[PDB]
Amino acid sequence: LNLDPVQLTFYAGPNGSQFGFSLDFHKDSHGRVAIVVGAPRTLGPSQEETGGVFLCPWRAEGGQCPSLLFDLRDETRNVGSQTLQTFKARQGLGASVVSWSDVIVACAPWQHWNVLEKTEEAEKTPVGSCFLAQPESGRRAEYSPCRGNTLSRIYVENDFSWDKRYCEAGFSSVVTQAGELVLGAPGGYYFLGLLAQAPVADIFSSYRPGILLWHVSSQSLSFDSSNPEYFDGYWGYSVAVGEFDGDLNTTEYVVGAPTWSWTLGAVEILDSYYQRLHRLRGEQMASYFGHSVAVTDVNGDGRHDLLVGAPLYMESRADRKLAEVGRVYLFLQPRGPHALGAPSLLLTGTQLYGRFGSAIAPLGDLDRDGYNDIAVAAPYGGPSGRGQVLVFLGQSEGLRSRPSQVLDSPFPTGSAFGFSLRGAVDIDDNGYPDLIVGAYGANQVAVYRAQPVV
Amino acid sequence: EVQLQQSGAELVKPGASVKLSCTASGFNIKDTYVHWVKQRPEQGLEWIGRIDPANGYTKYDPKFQGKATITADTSSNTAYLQLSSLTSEDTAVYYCVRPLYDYYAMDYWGQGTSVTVSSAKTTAPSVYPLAPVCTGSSVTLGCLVKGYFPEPVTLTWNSGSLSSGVHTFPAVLQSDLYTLSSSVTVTSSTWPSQSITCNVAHPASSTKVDKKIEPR
Amino acid sequence: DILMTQSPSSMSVSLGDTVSITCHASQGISSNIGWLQQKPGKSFMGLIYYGTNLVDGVPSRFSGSGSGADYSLTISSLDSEDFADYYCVQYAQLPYTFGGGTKLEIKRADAAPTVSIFPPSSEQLTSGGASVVCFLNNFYPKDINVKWKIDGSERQNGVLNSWTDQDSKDSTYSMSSTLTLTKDEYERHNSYTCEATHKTSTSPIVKSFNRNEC
Amino acid sequence: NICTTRGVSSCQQCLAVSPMCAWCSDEALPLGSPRCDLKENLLKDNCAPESIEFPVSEARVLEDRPLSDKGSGDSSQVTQVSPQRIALRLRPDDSKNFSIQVRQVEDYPVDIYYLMDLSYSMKDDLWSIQNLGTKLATQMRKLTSNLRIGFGAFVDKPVSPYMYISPPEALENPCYDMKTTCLPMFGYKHVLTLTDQVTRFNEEVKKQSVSRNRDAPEGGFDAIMQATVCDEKIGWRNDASHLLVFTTDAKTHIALDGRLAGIVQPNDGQCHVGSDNHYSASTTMDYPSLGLMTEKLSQKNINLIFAVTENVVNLYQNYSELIPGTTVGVLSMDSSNVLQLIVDAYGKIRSKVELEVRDLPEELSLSFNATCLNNEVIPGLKSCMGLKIGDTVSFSIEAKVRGCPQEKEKSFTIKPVGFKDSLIVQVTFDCDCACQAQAEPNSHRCNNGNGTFECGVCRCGPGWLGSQC
Amino acid sequence: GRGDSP
Ligand SMILES: *[C@@H]1O[C@H](CO)[C@@H](O[C@@H]2O[C@H](CO)[C@@H](O[C@@H]3O[C@H](CO[C@H]4O[C@H](CO)[C@@H](O)[C@H](O[C@H]5O[C@H](CO)[C@@H](O)[C@H](O)[C@@H]5O)[C@@H]4O)[C@@H](O)[C@H](O[C@H]4O[C@H](CO)[C@@H](O)[C@H](O)[C@@H]4O)[C@@H]3O)[C@H](O)[C@H]2NC(C)=O)[C@H](O)[C@H]1NC(C)=O
Ligand SMILES: [Ca+2]
Ligand SMILES: [Ca+2]
Ligand SMILES: [Ca+2]
Ligand SMILES: [Ca+2]
Ligand SMILES: [Mn+2]
Ligand SMILES: [Mn+2]
Ligand SMILES: [Mn+2]
Repeated sequence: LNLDPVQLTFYAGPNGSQFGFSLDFHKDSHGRVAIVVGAPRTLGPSQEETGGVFLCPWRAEGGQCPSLLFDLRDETRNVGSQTLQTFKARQGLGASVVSWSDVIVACAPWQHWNVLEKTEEAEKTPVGSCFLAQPESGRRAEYSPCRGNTLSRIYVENDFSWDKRYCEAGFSSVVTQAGELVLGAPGGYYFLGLLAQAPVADIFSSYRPGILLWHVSSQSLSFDSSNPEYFDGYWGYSVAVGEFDGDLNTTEYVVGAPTWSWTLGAVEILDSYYQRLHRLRGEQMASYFGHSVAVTDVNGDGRHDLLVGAPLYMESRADRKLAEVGRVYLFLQPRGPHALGAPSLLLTGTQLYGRFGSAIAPLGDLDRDGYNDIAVAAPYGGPSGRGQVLVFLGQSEGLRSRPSQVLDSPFPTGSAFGFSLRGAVDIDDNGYPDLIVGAYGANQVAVYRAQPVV
Repeated sequence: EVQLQQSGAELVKPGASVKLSCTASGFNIKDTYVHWVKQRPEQGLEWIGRIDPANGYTKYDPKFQGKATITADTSSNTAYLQLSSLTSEDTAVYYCVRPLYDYYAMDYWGQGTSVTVSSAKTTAPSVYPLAPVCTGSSVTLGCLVKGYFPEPVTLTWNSGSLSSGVHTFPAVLQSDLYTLSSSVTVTSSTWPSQSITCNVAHPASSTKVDKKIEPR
Repeated sequence: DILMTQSPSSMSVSLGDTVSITCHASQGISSNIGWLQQKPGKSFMGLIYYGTNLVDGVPSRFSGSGSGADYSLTISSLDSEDFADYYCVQYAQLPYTFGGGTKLEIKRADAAPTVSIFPPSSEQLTSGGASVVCFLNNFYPKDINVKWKIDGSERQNGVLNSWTDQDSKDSTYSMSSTLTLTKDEYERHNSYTCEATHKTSTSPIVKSFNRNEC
Repeated sequence: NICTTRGVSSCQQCLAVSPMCAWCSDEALPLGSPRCDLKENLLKDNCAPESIEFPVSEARVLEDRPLSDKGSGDSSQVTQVSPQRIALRLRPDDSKNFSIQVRQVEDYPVDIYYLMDLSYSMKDDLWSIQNLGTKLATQMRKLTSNLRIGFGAFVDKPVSPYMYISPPEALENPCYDMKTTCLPMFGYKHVLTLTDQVTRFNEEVKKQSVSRNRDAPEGGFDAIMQATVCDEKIGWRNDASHLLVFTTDAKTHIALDGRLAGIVQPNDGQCHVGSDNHYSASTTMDYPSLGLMTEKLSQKNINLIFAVTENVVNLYQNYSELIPGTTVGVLSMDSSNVLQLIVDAYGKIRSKVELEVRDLPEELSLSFNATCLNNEVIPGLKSCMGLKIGDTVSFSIEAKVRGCPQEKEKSFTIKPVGFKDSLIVQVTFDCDCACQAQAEPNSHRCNNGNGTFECGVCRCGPGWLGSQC
Repeated sequence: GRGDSP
């Protein structure tokens, strides 16, 4: 409703870097808000694509941003008569970024790993990896929970059980308020998907450069399964956190598995032990239900509600035709330990191939009326297919059915405007929460400032 | 707190076998590699092998192949070292070890388990008094504790009232039996004018002998 | 197998000193080395892993360094608890292998041994045995050589030696040497001699006695 | 009646009242008599017959080639729809009906492009279809005398983690870690352009062999898209049924899966198969969505056939329901019945006739009565089923116009789904009177020049307001 | 298995 579409701020990264692929707000220890931007195809020293991270201070004018440097060299360790290898070429550093406290976590889901032993090997695979930074102090750490030292032959003997070689950890990520890093790894367990969790403090206190393989005793990973419903489900394609069990001492995880059950799609809500509390099933095969998930209380009852995006949902048209437009589902959390039940509201895109629901961002209370609001991206929507972001306001019964505001992409065709969104943070400190929108196709980020309601 | 609690001292006859235990406390044995190490005074430290209790896979130094066998029992949070066909070469202290962070490191150690190889039966010591030949401000007397098994023995002078000037030497195992000695030094006006006695106790045989040192 | 050569095998140093222990490997091990401590009569405590990283809880006065095949453990300002044995271990390759060890000892003033010789006791003789005991007490440094002589000729059979740890009080060392013969052979010789060679004296300390004679 | 109880001011306004109304422009008419009335009532008042305006809605056939009995010979001569063109005249709020005949002509040309999964899991099947070409020729020969067949194959996107990338040997031989040999991985490769020389199919297949990749779902949808939009490459003929036979034993990758290989660029639905016959955008472009596939299949008029093994039948039947017109057949274990499967599929495809309308003006609405089996009329239906090749059906169609559109001439098309031939309807909205062309502006008869004399009455000239200015 | 195999 009251975002300002007239006076925007633009940040930019290098050509071809995909600057804006991921982003988040970051508070330094002095309470000053900045923007962390992932750019997964940024060139490294080797002249090859490795990815990179940028830390943009707030400036109405925008502009270029200081790099946030991470070690981009391949590592080799000859230990225990084995050879451990990391490969950072095309690792996609910055394919996801998240901030917690004074720490930034930037992930490289396609970082590769191998282990050689004489003529045998583990196989060169994308275990993925996460880089952690404390910008003010300069401290650095890494977290790569899916790395192993088991040889290929052993996996064959066990029918490829507990196979974490293709995890792509950091594909998605989120941090709990208590500082527990949670990584989605959709390739985990031979493409079932898995989650990996570890306190940020313990990652920092256990990490030493050069080791590559070390124990994090407090870490916790989800489990393999022999239920074919889960096969190739990409459980962990998206993740979020919230409160869904009535115990405020505990954080619950929301996990998207967009291809669960032969591409039906699913989203699950679990406790921090990965015990399932709810399962939401997709409505239509191949719609990618679970591509994106968002948690926020939209109807002002103090209970977190769930939003699920299915960007490839095909709406029924006249003459028994189907039109791919994308769809978003709202599930209101009931009072008590009851089941979420059917969707309370269905929001459906209008532009063919627009991919409405690709990203869903809590905005907090944008218009300051007592109900939290959301923004929904359609990266290829709008009358000209350049991309649109639609704002929906909360209300006592959930969300409004019609958007209060529509932001048209200020970039050229193919920018993927809205692929990434982040709201709910007041960056200019004017008392209204603001919205940042990534457009990696144009290597830029756009900031929309909220203003007093006209 | 991470802690490796090993089993007690072992006394075993040549050719026999023995199984040592390493129980994890404050953590699960499946968490890391568990190694076994052998220590001797002269030859020093030697890596025997390791196991991954999670899957039972082992590695050995070929020197111990056929002699050492490492296993694990996750049900009881314990790892084992089996030594077979024992010789005097196997008399040593054995330690189990695990890493802290580094997968391959050797940071946390158990308190150690002593293995002593001997065919001897429990045997009480012969205690022999050692008086000087036949003269200075001080005189040194001695006590020879010979042919006993196993360790330990406790030796005092005058029920401990002689708290100073004593040297009790570490026991040495020679052909299945232990020998030990102790000297005491006092002023020449103290002995033989006064009584000085050797008190030797050997718990394993429940014996206690006193040998007064007499002039020759 | 990789050979770990640790130097020195022992060093006599003082409280508050700074000391470095080195370890040389037969081939490059790329920081894949650990350092261990063993206090007298105790078990092991880990000090360093992967070359330079202190194990959680280890005092800051400890530090590790090096690369390739050469590494060092350095203790800045020795504490009383630092007088112990230290070992290096490489895990670049199976089998893991250890250095020979380094023992830190307390430095003090040289001191010559007090040597006493004891012929066999009556009790032991009646039982057919004949042990001749020689005590070499409160000497420093620990390095010492003892030699038995029977009728002037060196004897090297039936000699059992035992050494005490550095004395907590005066920081000296002591040694016991026992020549065990049969009562039989004991009467086939006359003079029994215990000779001690130590840096405190150019000439050996000689203590003797003649059988029968008193 | 309603033609009089209005007091219309003009002939144009009279016709707009009702299709039943007529107008009398005769100057010699009783001053009391109404000019807008039924053609009869007007004549009763000695109204000059040549001065009465009364258009009548009609439907005139322009082209009407007879339906063909055979589809062989020259394709240009093949008529499956009749008539092919009609002129339709409608006056305000009126409606007129017309008919259309559709026939599934016998011996119509058929293109069959065979798209085969050659991943490792398909190892056993490749031997069964050793001579699918000739056998398929023998059977289809009964249904058509003009058959062309072609071949393509797919595995998956040759990129980690679908593809094994170590050791170096695995790239040239993905079966290296096993003690055997298979082809290097490929996305999609065109092998045999559609041809009537079936032995070319047999000999091409005999030289094919499987590859191997890591994950079970494969990249067949990339291949469906390319086989569809690479027209010249595959060789689809303008006048022939198009059968795209997709065979696999496993589930399939879908749009948005590509992100696990770091691929986020949406599929562009364009051809990317060059002279080397490989899909060149396999590693840079995401798998296509069902909607995009449907759009291209429809546009190129291609019938997709999912000939899959029993373990995934339900999966592909479910996809089939999301891609209207797609057919599913059960590939019995080892592709042993793929021949009959194809024959049966072709049967289902030509057992349906469904009409679709294109470019229908906003103000026109159509209603259909279908006559399918045994001349049994079915009201409100524009599609027949359970048909055989050679069967003819007809449809009664009524076009109704709501009002009088600004543009007096438009044309829309009625065509059976999948058919080449169509029926073009040229609509002409007859809303004006012939006498209006003879109107006299600034006529002395009307206010001495302040009005226009039209169809026997005075109309307010342009620029004036008020009924009588 | 759950991979590309017969
Ligand atoms: C392809 O698409 C098809 C159709 O959509 C999918 O099949 C459907 O799968 C879902 C999920 O497994 C099924 O939902 C379940 O329904 C049962 C009750 O169904 C019974 O009654 C139905 C209505 O009358 C009827 O359709 C069913 O008939 C089927 O089964 C019988 C017996 O085997 C068979 O004879 C028929 O031919 C049909 O096959 C049946 O009589 C219900 O009990 C289930 O509830 C459980 O699970 C849900 C969550 O899923 C949970 O919330 C509940 O608490 C409970 O635990 C469940 O809703 C649906 O019935 C199927 N439809 C049909 C017609 O088969 C199929 O999975 C897709 N395949 C692939 C590979 O994509
Ligand atoms: Ca909770
Ligand atoms: Ca709520
Ligand atoms: Ca609001
Ligand atoms: Ca603001
Ligand atoms: Mn198969
Ligand atoms: Mn595959
Ligand atoms: Mn396959």
